[PDB]
Amino acid sequence: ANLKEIRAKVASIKSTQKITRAMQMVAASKMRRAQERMAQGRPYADNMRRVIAHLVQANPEYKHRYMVDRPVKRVGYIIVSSDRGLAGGLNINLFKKVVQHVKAQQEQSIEVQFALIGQKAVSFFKNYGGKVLGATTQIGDAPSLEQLTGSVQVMLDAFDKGELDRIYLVSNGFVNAMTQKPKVEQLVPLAPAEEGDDLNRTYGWDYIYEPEAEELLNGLLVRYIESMVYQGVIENVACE
Amino acid sequence: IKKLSGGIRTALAQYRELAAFAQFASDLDEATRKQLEHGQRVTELMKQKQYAPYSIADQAVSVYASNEGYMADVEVKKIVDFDAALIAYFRSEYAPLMKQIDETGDYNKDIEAAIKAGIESFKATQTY
Amino acid sequence: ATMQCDVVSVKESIYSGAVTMLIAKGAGGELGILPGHAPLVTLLQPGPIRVLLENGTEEIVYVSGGVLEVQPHVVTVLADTAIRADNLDEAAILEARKNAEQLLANQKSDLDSAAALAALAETAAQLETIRKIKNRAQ
Amino acid sequence: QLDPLVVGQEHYEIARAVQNVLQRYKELKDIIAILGMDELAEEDKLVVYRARKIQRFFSQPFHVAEVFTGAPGKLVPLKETIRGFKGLLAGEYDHIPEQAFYMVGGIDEVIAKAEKL
Amino acid sequence: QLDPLVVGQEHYEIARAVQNVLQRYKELKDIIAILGMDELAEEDKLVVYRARKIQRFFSQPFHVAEVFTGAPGKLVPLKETIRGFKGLLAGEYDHIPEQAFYMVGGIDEVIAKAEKL
Repeated sequence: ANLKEIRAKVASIKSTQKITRAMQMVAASKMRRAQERMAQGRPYADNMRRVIAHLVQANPEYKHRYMVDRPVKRVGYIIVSSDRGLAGGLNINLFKKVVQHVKAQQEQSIEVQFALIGQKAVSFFKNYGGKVLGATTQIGDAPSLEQLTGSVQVMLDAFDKGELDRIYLVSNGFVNAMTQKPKVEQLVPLAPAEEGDDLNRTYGWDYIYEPEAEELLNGLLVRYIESMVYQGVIENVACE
Repeated sequence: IKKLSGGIRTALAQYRELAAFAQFASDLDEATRKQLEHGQRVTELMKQKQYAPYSIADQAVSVYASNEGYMADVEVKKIVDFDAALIAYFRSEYAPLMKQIDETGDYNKDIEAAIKAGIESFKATQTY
Repeated sequence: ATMQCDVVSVKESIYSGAVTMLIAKGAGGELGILPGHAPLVTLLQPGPIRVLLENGTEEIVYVSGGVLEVQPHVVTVLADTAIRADNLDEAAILEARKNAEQLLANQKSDLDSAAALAALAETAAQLETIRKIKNRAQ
Repeated sequence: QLDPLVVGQEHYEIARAVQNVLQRYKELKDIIAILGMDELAEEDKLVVYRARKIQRFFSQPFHVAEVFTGAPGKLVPLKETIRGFKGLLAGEYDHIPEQAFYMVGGIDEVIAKAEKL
Repeated sequence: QLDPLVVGQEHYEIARAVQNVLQRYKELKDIIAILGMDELAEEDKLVVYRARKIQRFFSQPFHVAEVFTGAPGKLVPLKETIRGFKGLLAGEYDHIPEQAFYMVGGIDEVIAKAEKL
């Protein structure tokens, strides 16, 4: 029978369930706190989009590479995930979808290059092998601008040499407080999206630039894509 | 005793409800943190030695001091020493009030004002 | 007249107020701001930004590089890293935030491990020796 | 009779492997139940699927049970049983759904039922 | 018999503090096995050395036994043990190597060992 140990085991299970629900409250509090950073990433992108829209409208003579498309033979991927486990089926379903995507790409006789963020992702990607271009770990609650330069830097310096053509991103879609849908969108082959603005309200004047506009423009694109990576990372943290 | 027991009752209840939150103490909200601190302080206040038959005067003084947050600043480790020193100082200095309380057990505005004034005095004159 | 001075960074916008005088240090060097100026964009050297309000009160913010944008109706300066430049250096201030982040990460990892890995395994350790003996009569 | 001197080496190894897999799945059941299934190791997922298919494959329609179910009975020689279990433990049928292993005869009937599905 | 009135207040304080330090040593092993000492820097390591010497200090050679010692007396009074534990808790012997605490009776003996090595 061992009845005494039955009451002891019941008490232990009750205590562990209580601490489990307490950890649930802590996770909810962290989720809310992270959700509070959902709004501040957009104004930077808005201003950057406005200024480059004016820049291309005023000087529509040089078609730069970062918003043009050429025949595709190589692509790049970016993965952001968790540093530990017990985060639900988020990372594993995300990786199932991305492996389906790359398998679909494989039939076109094109391979992939990628560098990721997360211990689980490096572990599971090394458990099956592939081509990696960097690694990161131990980011925690607060990612920084400096902590997330390596991945975007390697993507940029790989694309600028013509090795790569298009770069996607892989994250989780925080549809609302308790939903999730994975997403995949391009970053580097910047396609014209919502570019009809600033046309009807065009300005007959133009800004003056002490240097040539090229360095300013490509610095602006760099600003845009670091905002992309920052927004994706914080959105994934909030969803996770 | 009847009019002062409710504070310790609710304090112990709220401390027992959230006893599992005493392992983080890092990012919990302000109300929960204050409740945890007060629960720890009151549960350390109930510490009692042996062969120390407290009367009702010192019990009332200690309970009233704990109720109004007049012992919050005291470190949890030295709560027993602070309580004992406060009781001893009150016994040495404020004897007539103790005799009146022990004899009748009545409550009044005057008694509460005198007890609070004595606690405010002890906050500075005597060091534990 | 004054002019709303919007400062924005990738992480956060720390100041946005109406100011009158803005002295900036671009690629050429130091250059001030007056109303009605021709709009322009200019790379800013890794130094601080100095402004004086209408009453003369000064606001000092650090920028470690960025492109300027000033025009008579709107003023906005974008910075990769920016914070109030009470000194010529900010490492001694940012190290406190670094310590806070590292400590929070370490404590969170410890809490997660202790709460989950030990407790759930301990609960799941022994359950079948009782289920297998439910119908026993001894 | 279950010793290698009486029934041969292959039979003994097949039986021992089957029993080991079943025991491992029975061990994993509790942590699968109270917690999720994602946190398991990949080998544990393979063990779970193989064990479920194994306990599916041990069912058989009888001749004297035709009144209860209405299906004709089947008789299986032990050579086909050993073949099927060795193939199952090897991993050749890791893509077959576990519904195709229910109330059949040999592994050929399993293949036919899976294809018809 | 650990009443502070009869055993002595210092005895009570030292015993309780030593037991709590040993408990702190006991809890650290699981966290070390999970994460390591990356978290534990400037904290919980001092407890590690202190409880290491505390555990080694309980060792004592035995008079009747002759296989591992030459019948040493080692019948030190209580006062020696309490004084040594108080000194070790305070931290004067914190810098002393932990491996000099094995098979030692008194503080003078471990001091002689430490100056010997």
